[PDB]
Amino acid sequence: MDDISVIKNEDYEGSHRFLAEELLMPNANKTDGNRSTMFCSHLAQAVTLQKAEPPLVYTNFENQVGKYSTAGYRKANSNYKVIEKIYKNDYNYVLIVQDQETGEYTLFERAECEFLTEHYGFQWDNDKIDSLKKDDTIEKDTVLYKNTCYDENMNFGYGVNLNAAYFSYKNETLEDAIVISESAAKKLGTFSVNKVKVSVNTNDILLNLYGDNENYKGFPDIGEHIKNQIIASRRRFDYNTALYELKNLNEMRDSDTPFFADGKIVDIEIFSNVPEEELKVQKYNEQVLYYINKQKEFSNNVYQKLKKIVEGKDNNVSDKLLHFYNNCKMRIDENISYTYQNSKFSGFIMEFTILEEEPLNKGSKITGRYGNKGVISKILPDDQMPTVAEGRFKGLKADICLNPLGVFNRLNPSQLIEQELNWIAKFIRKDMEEAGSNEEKVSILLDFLNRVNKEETELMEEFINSLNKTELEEFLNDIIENGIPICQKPFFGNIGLDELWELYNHYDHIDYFKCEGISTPLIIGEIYMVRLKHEPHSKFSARSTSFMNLRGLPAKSKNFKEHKDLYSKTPVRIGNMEISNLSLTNEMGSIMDMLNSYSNNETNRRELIMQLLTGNPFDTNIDLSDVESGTSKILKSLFTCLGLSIDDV
Amino acid sequence: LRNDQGNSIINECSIKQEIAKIKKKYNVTDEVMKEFINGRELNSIQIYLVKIYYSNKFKVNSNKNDIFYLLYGMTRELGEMNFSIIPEILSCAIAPNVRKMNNRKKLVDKIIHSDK
Amino acid sequence: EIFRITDANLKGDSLSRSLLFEQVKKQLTTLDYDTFNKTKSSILDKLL
Amino acid sequence: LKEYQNYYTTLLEHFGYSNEIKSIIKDVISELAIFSGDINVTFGNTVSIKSLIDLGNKVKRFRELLHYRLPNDEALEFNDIEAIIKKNLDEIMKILSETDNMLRYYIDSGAGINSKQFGQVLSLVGSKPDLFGKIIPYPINTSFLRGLDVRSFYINALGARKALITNYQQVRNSGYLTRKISMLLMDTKLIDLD
Amino acid sequence: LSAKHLLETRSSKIDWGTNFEENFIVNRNLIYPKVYNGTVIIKEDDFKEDEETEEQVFDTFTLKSGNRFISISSPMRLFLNKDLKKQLDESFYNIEEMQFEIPLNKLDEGDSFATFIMDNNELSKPLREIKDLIETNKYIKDHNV
Amino acid sequence: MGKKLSLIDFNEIYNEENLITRANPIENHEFSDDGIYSERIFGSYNEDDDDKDIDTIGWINIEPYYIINPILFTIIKKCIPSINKIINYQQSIDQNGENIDLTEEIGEDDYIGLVKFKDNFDDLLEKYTDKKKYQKEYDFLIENHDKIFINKLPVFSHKLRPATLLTGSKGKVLAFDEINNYYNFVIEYINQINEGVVSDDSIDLLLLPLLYNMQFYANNILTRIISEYLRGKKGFLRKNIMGSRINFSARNVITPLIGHPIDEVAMPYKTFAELYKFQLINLISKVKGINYNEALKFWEKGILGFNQELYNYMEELITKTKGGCTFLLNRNPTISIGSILYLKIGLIKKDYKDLTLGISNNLLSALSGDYDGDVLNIIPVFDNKMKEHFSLLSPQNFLVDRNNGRFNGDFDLQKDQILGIFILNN
Amino acid sequence: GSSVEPINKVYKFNKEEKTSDIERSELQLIKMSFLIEKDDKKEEINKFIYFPKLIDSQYFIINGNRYYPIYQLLDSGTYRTNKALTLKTLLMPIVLREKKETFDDINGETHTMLNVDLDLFKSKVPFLIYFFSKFGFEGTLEYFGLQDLIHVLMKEDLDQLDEDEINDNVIFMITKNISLVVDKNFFSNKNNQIIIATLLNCFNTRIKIDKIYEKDYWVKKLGGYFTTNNSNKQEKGEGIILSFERILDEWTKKILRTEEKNKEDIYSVVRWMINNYLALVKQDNMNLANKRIRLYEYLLHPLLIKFSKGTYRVLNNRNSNKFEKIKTIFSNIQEGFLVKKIINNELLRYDNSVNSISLFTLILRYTQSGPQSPFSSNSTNNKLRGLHPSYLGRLGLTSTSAGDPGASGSLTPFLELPENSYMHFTEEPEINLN
Repeated sequence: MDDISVIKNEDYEGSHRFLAEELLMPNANKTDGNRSTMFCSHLAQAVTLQKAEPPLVYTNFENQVGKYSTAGYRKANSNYKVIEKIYKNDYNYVLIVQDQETGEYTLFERAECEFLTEHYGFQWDNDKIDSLKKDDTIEKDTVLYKNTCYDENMNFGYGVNLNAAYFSYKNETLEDAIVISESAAKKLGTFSVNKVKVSVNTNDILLNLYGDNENYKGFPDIGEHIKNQIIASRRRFDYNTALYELKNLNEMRDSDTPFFADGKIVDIEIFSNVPEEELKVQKYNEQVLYYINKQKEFSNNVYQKLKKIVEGKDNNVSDKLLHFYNNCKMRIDENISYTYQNSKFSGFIMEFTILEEEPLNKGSKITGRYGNKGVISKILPDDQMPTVAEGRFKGLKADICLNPLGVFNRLNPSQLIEQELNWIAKFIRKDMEEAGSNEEKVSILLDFLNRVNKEETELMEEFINSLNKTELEEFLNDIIENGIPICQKPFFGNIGLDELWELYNHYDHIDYFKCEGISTPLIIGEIYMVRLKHEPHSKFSARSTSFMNLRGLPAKSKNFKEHKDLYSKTPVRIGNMEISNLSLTNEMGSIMDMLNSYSNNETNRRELIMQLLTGNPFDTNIDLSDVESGTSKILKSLFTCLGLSIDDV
Repeated sequence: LRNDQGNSIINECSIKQEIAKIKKKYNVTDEVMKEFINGRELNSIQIYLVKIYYSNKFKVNSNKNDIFYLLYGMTRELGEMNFSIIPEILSCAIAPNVRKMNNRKKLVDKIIHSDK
Repeated sequence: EIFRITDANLKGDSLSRSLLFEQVKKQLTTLDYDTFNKTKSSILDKLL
Repeated sequence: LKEYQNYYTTLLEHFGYSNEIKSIIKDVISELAIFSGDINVTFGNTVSIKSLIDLGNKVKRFRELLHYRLPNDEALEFNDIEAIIKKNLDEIMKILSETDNMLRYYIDSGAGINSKQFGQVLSLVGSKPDLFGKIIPYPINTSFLRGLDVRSFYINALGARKALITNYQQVRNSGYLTRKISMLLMDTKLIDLD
Repeated sequence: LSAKHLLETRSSKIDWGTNFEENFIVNRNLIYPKVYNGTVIIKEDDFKEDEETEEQVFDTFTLKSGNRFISISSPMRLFLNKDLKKQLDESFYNIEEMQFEIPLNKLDEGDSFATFIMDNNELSKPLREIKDLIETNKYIKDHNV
Repeated sequence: MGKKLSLIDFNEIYNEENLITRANPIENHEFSDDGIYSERIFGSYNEDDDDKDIDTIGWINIEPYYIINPILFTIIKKCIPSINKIINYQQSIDQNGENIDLTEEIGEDDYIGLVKFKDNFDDLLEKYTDKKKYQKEYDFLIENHDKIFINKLPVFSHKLRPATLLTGSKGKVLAFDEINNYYNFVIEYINQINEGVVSDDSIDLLLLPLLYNMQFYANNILTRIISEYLRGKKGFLRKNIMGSRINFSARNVITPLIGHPIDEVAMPYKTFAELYKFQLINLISKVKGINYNEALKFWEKGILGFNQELYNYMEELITKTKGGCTFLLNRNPTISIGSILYLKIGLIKKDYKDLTLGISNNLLSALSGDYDGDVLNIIPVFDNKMKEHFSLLSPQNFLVDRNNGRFNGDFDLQKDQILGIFILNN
Repeated sequence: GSSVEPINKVYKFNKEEKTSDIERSELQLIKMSFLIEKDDKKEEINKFIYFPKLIDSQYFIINGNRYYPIYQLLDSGTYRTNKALTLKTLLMPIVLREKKETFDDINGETHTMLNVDLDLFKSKVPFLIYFFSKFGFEGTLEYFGLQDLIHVLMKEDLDQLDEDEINDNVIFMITKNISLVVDKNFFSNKNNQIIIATLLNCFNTRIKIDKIYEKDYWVKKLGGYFTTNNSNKQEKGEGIILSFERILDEWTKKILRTEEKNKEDIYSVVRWMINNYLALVKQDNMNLANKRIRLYEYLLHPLLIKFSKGTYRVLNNRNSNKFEKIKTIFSNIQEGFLVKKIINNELLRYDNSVNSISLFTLILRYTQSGPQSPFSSNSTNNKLRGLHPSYLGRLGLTSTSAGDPGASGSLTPFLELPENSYMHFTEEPEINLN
């Protein structure tokens, strides 16, 4: 293949026009392709972090990426002027606003959650919109509300900065394993929001889980938090026999259908299909009668609030406002029946949205930018982790220890460069902090920035000379506290090898840190960490005895999808080679007995269950019986349908 | 889809344990059952009452022998207490048909005005 | 005579191994492999 | 350390493969590894980029190896290119192992630093194949640490994509072969006749 | 899986011949002659259709080194230069003598003449033949145990 | 001792009590009583009171005509050719009605009709049988001559071919498996053949073409059942006979664990509280002095949130039992020796949020896996007598290499543990 | 014509037992009009269809769920596959297939040439017979522009043939008496020789001098190629001609980059394609200069499929009133046709993302699979999953789906698609052909 000859490096000079999704990862011309191509998937699967921070070593390309991603923030397209705002609940409320240049009307709704997918979401950090009130003015560039990733000044951020070192800890870092201090685990966090659809029929009722008989609170309140991971449990009721069934509603019974969820309930909504006159008398269906009424009140409000706007001669309204107005005016009318899944349900059905914060736990995965994927193995108190107790800055403690065995074998030397850069930044920052007035302090900085990225020096000088004395002092104090940011581009413009050699040669007062109880020089730097989607609770499964298929064999049941159970009660099948590998041993009768008594013969299964339940728990001496299995009957029926039979002897 | 099996097995084993304990406590023999059953069949009211009293511990199954053992336990337990009418009613058989009666508001008033 | 590992099993003498391997239609409809005259015992016959 | 496997196999046959000696040997493995873990913590094993840089000043022969570009004033076949890389890579392992350094214990044990893979980090890469096995006639002239160029970048991308295609295809058809042999060769049995 | 992950592959030596070495110093996928005065004589039947690119490949030819001539037995396939083939259609096309004439003096100094492609020796090739022995019936049929 | 396959005769096992005669499976907005989905014969769908075994089979009566056995059809089509154009009627006609014989192009015996094919089958065979190419087939048909023509066609129960009568606002919707379409066609055809009652010479062009068409649908039924239920990988033969799903099982992840013998693992609190569920209730019942129904609701509350009363009974179970609780651990897929082991339980994690299985590092190399995030399968073993047969699969028995007889290299120092010894040893 | 209808309206209080859905969805109404005309009946049919609307400029909301549209990448057309030259079209993929043949001249010299057949309607037919049926022998000769170089002579003219012109004008056999006069200079070019080979392949031994100028003489031959019965040999053939004039539609006319003179109709397209067969077959396939991206045409597929299925039935009707069938064509139009067909067939991709970084993940994502997609996992076409030097500078060489490599990438954010080219990466094809 000689088609490569068309490619010429003369034109591709000083321009990153040939990189997609690699603009974020720096020093992209050092790592190989096999490890680099994993970074795209790693970025594709990255959950949101509560305490998001901007990266210390930035590629100067993430700001535009954040700006052009409109799925997390909502700004004002044109200058508005607040007309009205109305409430709907404790938190959620809407507002109607009007333009000043076209005369149209639009709506903005404040929320407290978002359902990105079936399990993961985020929480809106709505602050500016709340401060807006009482007919104010909204400008062009203002942002109403934003996600947790974006900071105050639109700077992007999708990870954290953690002190790291390359070390081996009791062979707990074999293969790809990571230990992490408790403080870093506290710093790292995640969100989780899920929606659950409970259903109620005419026959069914709701147990008095919360509260006494005076307040028949079937379900939690608007802002309360659920307990025991049970949101609501409904019990079937039969007309024939209820005297001995409804004696005590404060305790669970044998035949119940509870619903499991965890978190804090934020939003509810109830849809009903029964006449209100019949619902007014039922005492047990009390709390619903509250909320529904409140809901209707809200709707009535809008019908009396902006009815002069849309129904007037102007009628200059956007599509969203008109659709919302029609939808809200639908409810207050009479003789309306809803439908679900193209069917008319009888009893009412509500909605619940539940929000919860999940901390970092053992078994999760965290990766860096260069695709050095790892798995959390064992967390420790911060005391146990190595510390430096000899140098001037005694106290610094590493937060994560990575595997040192597979760094060169993995063919990706970028991590070493990043750690060395952050270590040199730490040393130069401490040297600047030790002494020096503001007159020359910046000079000590500029020299270091002169040998790393020549493009940054001009902007450094311009920004430094632009400010006044007090702001310059504040900025110097801030850079002393946090650390000097270092910028370098992914492909064209960065440090290689000769620059690192010269930088090391110029600074002659630098030595490795001497830890305590180690007797080996060590270096600790700061690296960028991003959490990943993969979790242990999303695939864990166990099964004792679930629903059986129509034929008789066990089969998958759809109950976990509707939040009716904790574990995904799905059995694991024995593969084609599993039986053979079991038959590696000369014993075959034991294999046959196990299979028949586990998932083939009904009588054998029942006999085993009984003999296991009653008898001696410490020592078991079961004795299986001999009864023709189901699979034999199925095969015989199918073959005799074909016209052939299996004959012994 | 069909129901599960674990709860059914547990309930059946609970019934077996309960009938075994009933046998053990009163050292009952099969001759007592022969002289007590009189060969009568099962009527609805006795089944309903047996389901009512033994509801908390377990539920009543369809096997007639276990039902009659539980009925003997019924009679013994509610005869050793202060109750007198119920053991006599459950002792022998019942009428083939249930009599019809009016509101009986007077006796209904008596029971309603009672603190029970 | 030596045979390919695929044709060695089909043209063998066992019955349990033939049905559980492949070519269900060919073994049951026609008689190219002569399925009707294979009576050799096997350790895997217990499944059938 | 390879002599250890000869010691264990001289213990099993000495005691006649008894069931008791299997349990004792199973105990030795557990105790040997547990005490091995304590040495790693107290001594510590680290990988640092400064380790390579510091070695450069003291050993002059290493500086020439780090900055080495293929001469382009002489005609070279694809057989001569492989000779140069092997010639330079062999000399690297002699200098590093013989002299003291951070990585001395990483190479002598030979557990973690593959000889071929480690050469790519320091010395030049060489040549890479394509999607159809044909050798791409544009050898890479710069090592991984020294940096890469756009034309070299495209060649590297071809190698990575081939790994994904091969790995995915092998996963789809993996157990097909082992099913055929396993089904047939199963009925054999051992008799005890002399 | 593991061995195939090793992308780097080895190369095999090629014996071009005595007259090949004395006249052409091959550099990678290129060929350059010592002296451009010497021409090349190629018959019509020498050209063959390529398996993949359908281009003309002249495996064997005899150079027209003036009065002298030595036959060339190239072990590998040869692809004619794209530049010289443009004038071959009319000028260098010699059907009168049933033998093409390619005057290298027309070709400029330091220019490409013939490009050859080479297939590396796959390390997984021996493993595949083991699988083919069992199924393909290529060798197993006509031999004893 | 040895399984053998052979032909069968339908007329011997035929049961007159149950048979199917109906066209429309649905009547009065419900499943019929004499249709394909009948409840009298095959039983009920969601009712366990009927107690009808799957082996129950139905019969369809065809008389007095006969059909070629579908299983033997492919053999006969090879013994003699042109069977597709020899059992079909293609009589032509002139203007008035006199037949026109176009047999010049066709062979000596073609287009004779099925009802005449059976009568003269013995003579028809000898004309077009090759004795030097189909010798084996010719002898086979001579031995089994009675089963060439069948009389009744069976049909198995609907438990394997379900059909739902779910209703909607737009109208009742019926969904079923594809095989039911052909089963409803043969019944319709035969029902449309026996209408004639009075003695009458039936016109050949009205009855003969239907017989050939029916045999076409009978043949396709056998192809459909064998190409959808058995042959396919998802078919019953390779999914529910040689492999199977199984209860009493769980799946987990891998997490390294140190400071324990090589054959001791620690499982999460949740999975061990449910795999060994039944034995737990037996232990609670005796100590607490309550029946099984009351003890079940106690176990329900002891699994939602971590507690202490349940844990005390949990710890004693793994200490006093014989041999210790054990399970079989494998890996998907298994291609290497030792990919499935027989380990032991020696520790229970106190944490409730922990959901990882803790194993040693040396045992990892045997599975040829790593901590990348693979999911294993765990299957406990219960019977005491069965344990001694499975002890051969323990990692103790894999210590010696089966290949040569030396010490196995897999169960040796690997990865960093090699480096740690070298530092001290030198 | 068709148009979008207004949907804004203020609801007025009513008592009619209205039905409302629990879940939210956004739709838009499109109204199409047709005029069915007959001898007396002149019905007007107005149909209404629901189509999802683009909200937030990124996604559709249907049944409370969110769906993200994705671009699709496909070749422009007139490309080359294994021993064939194919041109993509809306529903009918016209394809040219080549086969080698051997011919002998009067003196006995043997030549190996190529003959091209149009694999249309599940048959192998010479491409010259269509022109011979439509324009005739002389008509086709004039239309191609080679009528000055092709002549037919009889036996008596062959006896009086110009001896000194034998070498200049190669004379080839046609029948036992009829001979062909053609120039050697015209025979020099292989592309020109293609026409000669096809013309000699079309004719058979049996012929009549006056049958050559008659169109029906080979119209019935085409019919016999299509219908075996002798009675309908004429009529059926005529029908094929009609269909052959409707294979090409307007969109394929607009998309193609050829000049106007080679874009008048199907015959001109075939002529232009066959004139430059060698250069077209010499080009490669993996180059990006001749590929484009579609967004809506792969979404409007089910309506086209339904219309084609409806029109074929009425095209194959015999001895019946046409008006009833024409009415039945348009009788069934469900207001939820497009939505149901799109969702059920999984044309749209479900939105399953967890991060807020959407620019590189879903805004710029292209897949090679879908309707009319040569890519197929079971086909094992490793060539399509590779890379080409043209990818660099206009596509991402790194981002690939781990589940199936090569079936999903990501566009380069710096890409500048040329304006007014219908989503074409370039403005000129890979081969200049100039």
